[PDB]
Amino acid sequence: MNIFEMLRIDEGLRLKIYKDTEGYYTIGIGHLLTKSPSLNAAKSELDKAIGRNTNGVITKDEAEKLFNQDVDAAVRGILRNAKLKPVYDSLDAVRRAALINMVFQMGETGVAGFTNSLRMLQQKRWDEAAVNLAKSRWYNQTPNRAKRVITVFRTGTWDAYKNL
Ligand SMILES: [Cl-]
Ligand SMILES: [Cl-]
Repeated sequence: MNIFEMLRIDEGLRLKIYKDTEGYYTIGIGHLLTKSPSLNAAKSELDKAIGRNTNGVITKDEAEKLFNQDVDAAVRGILRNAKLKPVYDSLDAVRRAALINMVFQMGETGVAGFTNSLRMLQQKRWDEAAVNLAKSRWYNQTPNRAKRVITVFRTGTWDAYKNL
């Protein structure tokens, strides 16, 4: 298992514009297009992202390309963030994947906000960080996905994703 396979499981793959869990226009593998309520604005951001007149539909190759860009950006956002970088550097390879997943979902800003949890992860207090991560809107709104990510932080293994 790896970060790409992990996120492909959590986000799924859709080739036509759809609405995410928050009701925002998205496409591909969890690629947020716009927070705006307008489908046109969404089609416009899609075309600009792909570089062609899409008609709200993309191919698999195009979806994967946005995905690759998005994972790359997630990583870079972590390494440039004063609060995230040190956590990420302190973690083992499996747990780093869990942090990337959170950033991909909620953005760097969002994750950097989990101050207490971050400190606990940095300290390697797994069970305690897991309980603290669960006390969040994130966990209450997307519980199955949050449980998966939290279990990875708790155990350092990919067991939570094996079966899916
Ligand atoms: Cl883009
Ligand atoms: Cl969920």
